[PDB]
Amino acid sequence: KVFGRCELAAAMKRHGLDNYRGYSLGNWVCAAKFESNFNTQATNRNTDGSTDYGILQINSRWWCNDGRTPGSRNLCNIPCSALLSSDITASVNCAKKIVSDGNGMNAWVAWRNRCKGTDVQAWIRGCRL
Ligand SMILES: [Cl-]
Ligand SMILES: [Cl-]
Ligand code: NA
Ligand code: NA
Repeated sequence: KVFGRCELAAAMKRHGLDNYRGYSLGNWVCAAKFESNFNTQATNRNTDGSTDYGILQINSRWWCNDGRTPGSRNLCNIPCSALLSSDITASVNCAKKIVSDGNGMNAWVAWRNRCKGTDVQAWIRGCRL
């Protein structure tokens, strides 16, 4: 599924991400835009052999099991394919574990480079929330 901007904002709000660990909703929407272009089916392979999955591009070296990343942890205890669903619940629940691990949203390279320090409220402007 490819989400609309306000549709995703609303879905993330219902799932408890607005101000989760102090990150306002616009941060999560901005990160999704530049990680996946709001496409739940997005996958990208990394140089080390791991792969990133879903709307928030969660990596198989630490967070999920894809059966092909040797030595990986599955810290979210989920197959990586569950992260590609039109239902964002599994991605959101895993993202909450990631953002709580010490480095906040700096875990997402595109957030650090394209959202951090910008007017992220613009990503939810106009939405009925
Ligand atoms: Cl915001
Ligand atoms: Cl980047
Ligand atoms: Na929309
Ligand atoms: Na893994």
